[PDB]
Amino acid sequence: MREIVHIQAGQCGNQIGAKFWEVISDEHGIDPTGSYHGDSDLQLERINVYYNEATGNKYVPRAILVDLEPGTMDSVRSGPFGQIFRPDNFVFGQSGAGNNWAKGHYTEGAELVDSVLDVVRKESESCDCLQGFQLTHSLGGGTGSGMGTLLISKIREEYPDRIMNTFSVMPSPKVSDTVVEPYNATLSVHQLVENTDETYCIDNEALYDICFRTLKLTTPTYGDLNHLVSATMSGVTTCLRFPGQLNADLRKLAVNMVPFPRLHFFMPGFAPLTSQYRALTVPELTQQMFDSKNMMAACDPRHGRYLTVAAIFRGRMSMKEVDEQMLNVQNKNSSYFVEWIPNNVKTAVCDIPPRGLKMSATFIGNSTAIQELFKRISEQFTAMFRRKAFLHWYTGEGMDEMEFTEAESNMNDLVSEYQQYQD
Amino acid sequence: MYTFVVRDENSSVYAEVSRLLLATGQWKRLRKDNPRFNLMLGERNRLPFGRLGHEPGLVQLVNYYRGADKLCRKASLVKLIKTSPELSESCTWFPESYVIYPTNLTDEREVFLAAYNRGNVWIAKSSAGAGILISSEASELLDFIDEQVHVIQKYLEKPLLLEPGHRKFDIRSWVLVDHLYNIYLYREGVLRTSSEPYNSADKTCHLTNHCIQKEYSKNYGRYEEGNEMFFEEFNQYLMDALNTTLENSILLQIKHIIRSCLMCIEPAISTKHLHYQSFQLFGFDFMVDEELKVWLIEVNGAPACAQKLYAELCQGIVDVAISSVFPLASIFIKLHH
Amino acid sequence: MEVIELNKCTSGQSFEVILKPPSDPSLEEIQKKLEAAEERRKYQEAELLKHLAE
Amino acid sequence: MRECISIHVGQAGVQIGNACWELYCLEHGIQPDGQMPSDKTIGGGDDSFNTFFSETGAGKHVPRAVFVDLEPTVIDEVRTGTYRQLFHPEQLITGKEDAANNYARGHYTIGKEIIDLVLDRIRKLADQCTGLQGFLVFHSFGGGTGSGFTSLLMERLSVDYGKKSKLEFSIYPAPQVSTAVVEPYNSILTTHTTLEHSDCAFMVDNEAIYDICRRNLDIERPTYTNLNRLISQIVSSITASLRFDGALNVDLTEFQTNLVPYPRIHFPLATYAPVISAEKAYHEQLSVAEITNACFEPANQMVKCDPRHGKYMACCLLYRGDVVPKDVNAAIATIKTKRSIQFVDWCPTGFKVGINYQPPTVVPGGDLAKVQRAVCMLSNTTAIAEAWARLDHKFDLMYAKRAFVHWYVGEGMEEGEFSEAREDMAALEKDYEEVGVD
Ligand SMILES: Nc1nc2c(ncn2[C@@H]2O[C@H](COP(=O)(O)OP(=O)(O)OP(=O)(O)O)[C@@H](O)[C@H]2O)c(=O)[nH]1
Ligand SMILES: Nc1ncnc2c1ncn2[C@@H]1O[C@H](COP(=O)(O)OP(=O)(O)CP(=O)(O)O)[C@@H](O)[C@H]1O
Ligand SMILES: Nc1nc2c(ncn2[C@@H]2O[C@H](COP(=O)(O)OP(=O)(O)O)[C@@H](O)[C@H]2O)c(=O)[nH]1
Ligand SMILES: [Ca+2]
Ligand SMILES: [Ca+2]
Ligand SMILES: [Ca+2]
Ligand SMILES: [Mg+2]
Ligand SMILES: [Mg+2]
Ligand SMILES: [Mg+2]
Repeated sequence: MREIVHIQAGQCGNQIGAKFWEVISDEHGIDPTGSYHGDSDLQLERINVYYNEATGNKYVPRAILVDLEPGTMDSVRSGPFGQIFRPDNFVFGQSGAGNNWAKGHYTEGAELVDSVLDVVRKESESCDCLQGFQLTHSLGGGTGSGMGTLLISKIREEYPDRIMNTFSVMPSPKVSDTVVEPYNATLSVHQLVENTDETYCIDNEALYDICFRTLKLTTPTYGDLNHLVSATMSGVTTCLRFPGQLNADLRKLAVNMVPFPRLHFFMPGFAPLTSQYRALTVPELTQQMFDSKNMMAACDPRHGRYLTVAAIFRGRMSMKEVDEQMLNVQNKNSSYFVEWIPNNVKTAVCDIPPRGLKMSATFIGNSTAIQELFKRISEQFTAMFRRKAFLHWYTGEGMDEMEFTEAESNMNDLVSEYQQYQD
Repeated sequence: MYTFVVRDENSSVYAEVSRLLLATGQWKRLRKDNPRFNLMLGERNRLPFGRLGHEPGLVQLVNYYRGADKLCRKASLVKLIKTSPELSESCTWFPESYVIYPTNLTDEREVFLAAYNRGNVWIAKSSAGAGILISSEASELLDFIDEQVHVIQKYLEKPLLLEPGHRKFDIRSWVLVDHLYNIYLYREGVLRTSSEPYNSADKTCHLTNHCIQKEYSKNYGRYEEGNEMFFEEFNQYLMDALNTTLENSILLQIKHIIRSCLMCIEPAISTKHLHYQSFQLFGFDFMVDEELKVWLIEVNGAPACAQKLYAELCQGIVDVAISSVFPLASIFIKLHH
Repeated sequence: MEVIELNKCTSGQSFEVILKPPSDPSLEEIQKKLEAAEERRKYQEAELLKHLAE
Repeated sequence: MRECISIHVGQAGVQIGNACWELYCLEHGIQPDGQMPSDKTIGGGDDSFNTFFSETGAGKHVPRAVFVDLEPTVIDEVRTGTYRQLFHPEQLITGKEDAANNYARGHYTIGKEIIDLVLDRIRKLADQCTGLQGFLVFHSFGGGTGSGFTSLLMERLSVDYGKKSKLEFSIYPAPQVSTAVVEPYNSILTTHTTLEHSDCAFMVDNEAIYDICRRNLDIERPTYTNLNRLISQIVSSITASLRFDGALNVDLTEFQTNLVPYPRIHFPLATYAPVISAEKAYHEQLSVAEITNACFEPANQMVKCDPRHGKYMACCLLYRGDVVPKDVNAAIATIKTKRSIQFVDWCPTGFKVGINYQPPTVVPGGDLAKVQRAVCMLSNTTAIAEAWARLDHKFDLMYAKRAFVHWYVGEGMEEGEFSEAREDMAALEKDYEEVGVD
C-alpha cells in the first residue's frame, strides 16, 4: 500500500487533472459513480495507489481540486466523472488570480493555502504508507503557477521526506492567454528546481505542433491539447498503477532518472499519434517513441544528450522483440546517450493497453536538450523585463524587481548546468 | 549499420582497415571509450578483454587473441617450444635457444654453458630492443645481459646468401587467424635483405632489420627498392640460381611452422565457445640457411606491412576476419588443420 | 594420479585426486556510525526547515 | 549434527530462498504441510537434514530460515504460497517502504530501525540450535535492501556470533534484468563493508543465468522464476553436503578450508552441468566425462569469465547421480591433457570430489529435465576478478561525475565512503593479479 495524493490547481491543472482521472478510471474499470465493473484482477491489484476504498465497494480518487475561481471546478463537478471526486476535496475561493503569479503565491493564494493543507493532511492520515504527491498545473497562469508552487513549498515543509512530482504545462506564444506568462513561468521554474523531485515538462508549443503538423488539426483547441496530455499522463503512471518491476514507486523512479538533484525535468513522449485501425509493429512503436515529433517538450533531442531514459510499452507484444528494438535504437544512436552513465535506458512492459489501442509506448527522457525550453522562456522573460514591461501587475502585489532579477539569474544557472553535462 | 572503436592510433595496418570500413558506408566509428561497439581495434598493452562480450544484443569482436603473447615474446616463445610436447625440445626448425635472466634478478645459465662447452657463435637479444650482441665467447654474452630478461640462441653461421651481393636476408610472412581459428597465410611475403656482403669474421651485414639497413648501411636501396625483395623476384632467383621454386624449397616448411605454432596454443587462446570473438594478424620471421632449411626467428603480434601490400592485405582483413562476422549489404592460403 | 581419503557411505562417497604436488568493529563502533549518519540527516533537514522558514 | 540458519534479504534473496526451500522439500520428501513420512523420529532427531529443518511435536519440519525485506509484497507471496505451512510468522519480517535501490537507505536510514528486530528473530532460531554452525545469506548486489541491509546484518552477526561461519549467495547485477542504474554503486559499497565479515561467497551473475536459460532451456525471455529454479539447483548442489550423509564439505568451516586459502579471495566460481530443456521428449544422457568436461566451458559458469587466463587455488567437484570414482578419474585424466588448468605454485594441482548417489531433483512442471547425473564445480579462480573489473569500471564512469551521489549523501552517508569502498576494490583487484598473473 504505497499511496499517492493527487492535487490539481488552477484552470489548466483541473481540466487536465479531470481528464487524467477520467482516463485511468476507465483503465481500472471504475465507473463515474465509483463502482468497479472490470473483468481483470490486474485492474485492482494496485488500485489503492490512486484510489481510496469506501463503503459499498466504492473507489474514490485520492484527488484534491484547488482553484481561486469556482468556474472550472464547477465544470469538473458537472463533467463526465465529476461525481466520483470526494466533495470535501473541492477547495476553492472566489477572487481568482488574474494570471498573476504574485496573487497566487503571495496574496490571494496565501489566504486559501491552509484549507488545502487541511485536506492534504486528512488524505495523508488515511494512507498506510504515503509515497508522495503529484501536482497538475500550468506555469503561465496565476493559481496553478503561483499558488501551486506555494502549495509545493508548504507540502515539503510538512512532509520533507516524501516525493514531490509535477505535471507542469509550459506556456508558449503559440497557445497564449496573456503576455505575462513568461513572468509567471520563470518565477515557477525556480520553485520547481528547489521543491520537486520529478517534473514532466509539458510544452503547449509541442502539443500545438503535434495537433497541427502530425494530427492534421488546423484549429487545435485546449481539449485537443488535453487529449495528448491524458494519454501521456496515463502512460507515465502505468508503472505506478499496474504490477511491474521497474520504477514501481516514485522514489525508485527518481533514483533511476535524476543523477543530479536540480536536473529533474523530463521530456515525455507517446506513440502512436494517429489522425487509425492499422496495427503498429514493435519497430514502429520504438522509432516513433524516440522521434522528436512525438515529444511533448518541443526540444530537439539531437541538440543534447540523454542522461537517463525510461520506456514503457503497453499491450500484448513480443518482449524479446521489444528488447531487440530498444537495444537497436541505443546501438545505432549511441552518440546521444552519455557514456558516463552505463545502461541508462530502462524498459518496462505492461500487458494492459490504453483504451482504443492494441499497443502503445510512453517515453520519459532526462535530456540536456530540455535547456532549449528554459532558454526559450528566459528570452521571452528578458524581452519584457529589460523594459520593466507589465511589472506593475506584480509590484502592485508587494513584489520587488529584485525578485524578478533573481528568478532570471536562477533559470540562466539552470540552463548553464544542463550545458556543462552536454559537453 | 555496424559500429567499431579505435584504440591503437599507431597501427598503420588497422588505420587502413578503419579507413576501409568507413568507405563501405555500413560501418560507423564511435569514441574510443564507447562500450556499444561491434568491433574493437584494441591497444597493444593491457587490452581489457574482461570487459568484452557483456553488452546485451551486441556481437563483439576484437583484433587480438588473449594469450597470444606466449608466442610473440622472446622468452615466452623459447619456454613454449621447450615445454610443449607438440613442439618438444627436439624441435628441428627452431634454433637452440636458452632463457637467461640477468644476475641482478626458471633460468638456464648452467644449461646454456653445458651445450656451449660441447662453430660456437651465439646471439643475445630480448623484447626490450629497438640492443643485440653477436659473439663467439660465452663470457661476453653473459656479461652483456647483466648490463630485463634475455635469450641466447644459436647464430646461424651458414645463411643462404643472395647473389650478386653475398648478402643476408629474412622472410616475413603475414598470417591472419579468424574467429573460427582458420589459419590464413598471405600469399605475398617480403624478404628484408641486407645490402652489405656477409662477413663471417660490425652488425650491419648480420642484422637484416629494415631500420638498421636504412641508418647504418651505405648500400641501402642498391639491389632492390628499400631492401625489400618480393616473392616473384625471389622465386625467379631460386629457379635461375638453385633450379628450384620458392614453394618447394621454402614455403612448405614455412606453412608447417605456422601450423605447428598456432595449433599448439589453440586450446589456450581459442574463442570458439567464448562470449566474445577474436582474430589477430601475426608476423612470422624466418631464416633460411645454405641447405634451404627454414628456421623460425620470432613471431610479431602487432606487425606492420609492406607499403605495396597494405591495400591488398587490409582488404583481406575486412573480407575474412571482419565481414565474416558482420556481413555487408582469395589472397590467402588456408592452412587446413 | 593418486586417490586419497576415500570415504564411502550408503548415499555416496568422496575422495581427493592429486595430479601434482605444490611448488572486527565492535557493537559500540557500529552504533556510532549508524548514529553519525542519522545526525547528518537531522542536520540536513534542519537546514531545509530553516531555508523554508526564511 | 550442527545446525545452519538461512537468511534471505531483499527481493532477490527472498524469491531465491523460496525456490531453494521448495527444492529442499522435494529432495528430502517433505510435503508442503511440513510432514515428512520417511522421518521416523517424530518431534526430534539429529539427522543430516536436521541441519536445515527443525521439528515440532506434531511432526512438522520447519526451515531454519529468516526472510527479511523492507517492503511486504514479496514476502507476502511466501505467506500465501504453496509452502506457507512450513513457516511461522516470526520467520517473515517486512517493513513498510523499501530502500529504493539506495545502499545508504538500506544500510543507514532504514537498517538502523529494523536491525534489532531481525537479530531478535535470528536469536530465536539460534536458541533452538544445540551447535550452530553459522549462516547462509542470500541477497542481491544491486538492490538497496540486498546491498545495504545485508552489510549491516553481516557486521552485527560477526559481533553477536563471532565464532560462527558466514557464507553468501550473491546476485551480481546484469542490465538484461536489472532495474536500477546505481547498482554498480550498491554492489561495490556492499562488497567493501561485507568483505571482512564473509568467509566464502558464491557470486551468481544474472547475465550467465539469463543466457543459460536462453541457450540451454530455449526460453526466449527468461523470468525470475526461470532464473531462480536454475539458481536453486546450483545452491542445492552446494548445500547438499550439509543436508545429506557424506564426508566432503560437511560443515561450513570446510568450505573455507577447501576453497579459500587467502581470506580476501573468498569468491569461488561455480560451474554447473548439464542443463537440459524439459520440452525435449528424449535427450541423450551425458556421461561423467561429458559433464565434467563441461565444467571447463565458460558457457556453463555462474560468472562469465575465462579461467584459462587465471590460476586455480582450489577445485571441488560435486556430483549427483550415477557416478563412481573410477569414471571421475578417467574424465579428469583426459581433461588435464586438453585444458589450460594452471594452479598457483603454493597449492597442489588436485580435485576434491564428492558424489551423492541421488540424482538431481527437479520441480515438477519446471523447465529443467531430469538427468541421470549432474555435477557442480566449485573452483577458486583468479579469473573471476574480471567481474570485479567490469563492476569497478562502471563505478568509475559514474563517480567521476558524482552522478546520483546526492541520493546517498542525503541518507547520511559521507561521500568518502564511496572512494574508500572503491580503494578496497582496487586493492582486491590487485590481490587477484598478484596471485594469478606472472
Ligand atoms: N536472479 C534473480 N535476481 C533478482 C531477483 N529479484 C531481483 N533480482 C536482481 O536484484 C537486483 C535488484 O535488487 P532487489 O533484490 O530487487 O532489491 P531489494 O533487495 O529488494 O532492495 P530494495 O531497493 O529496497 O527494493 C537486480 O539486479 C535484479 O536483477 C530474482 O528473483 N532472481
Ligand atoms: N639465430 C640467428 N641466426 C642468424 N641471424 C639471426 C638469429 N637471430 C636473429 N638474427 C637476425 O636478427 C635480425 C632481427 O632479429 P629479431 O627478429 O630478434 O629482432 P626484432 O624482433 O626487433 C625485428 P622485428 O621487427 O621483425 O620484430 C634478423 O633479421 C635476423 O637476420
Ligand atoms: N494544455 C492546456 N493548457 C492550458 C489549459 N488551460 C490553460 N492552459 C495554459 O495555462 C496557462 C494559463 O494558466 P491557467 O491554468 O488558465 O491559469 P490559472 O487558473 O490561474 O492557474 C496558459 O499558458 C495556457 O496556455 C488546458 O486546458 N490545457
Ligand atoms: Ca481577502
Ligand atoms: Ca526426526
Ligand atoms: Ca569474522
Ligand atoms: Mg485561464
Ligand atoms: Mg620483435
Ligand atoms: Mg525490494
